[PDB]
Amino acid sequence: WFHVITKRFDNPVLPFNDGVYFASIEKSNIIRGWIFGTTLDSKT
Amino acid sequence: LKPFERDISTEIYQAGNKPCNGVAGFNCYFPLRSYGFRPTYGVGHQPYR
Repeated sequence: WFHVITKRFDNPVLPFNDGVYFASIEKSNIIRGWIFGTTLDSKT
Repeated sequence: LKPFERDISTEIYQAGNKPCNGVAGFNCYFPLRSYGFRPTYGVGHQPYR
């Protein structure tokens, strides 16, 4: 659970094991989008 | 190999137990090579799509 209000703004680079369930109880329409990567340096 | 694996690797690999770290010399065979596609040999060497 992450709450955004330090700056209380968690956005660390999270694992992606087999799929993800993502939910948002939001109002600021801060939903945009997402990275996905494995090597981060052109290995793939 | 793997199901649906894309191999466009162009960085030098560690062969044997000699770390290269960008030297492309001993134990550092560069992973790419190119064909000799000339109309010289028979069918066993010419391209197909």
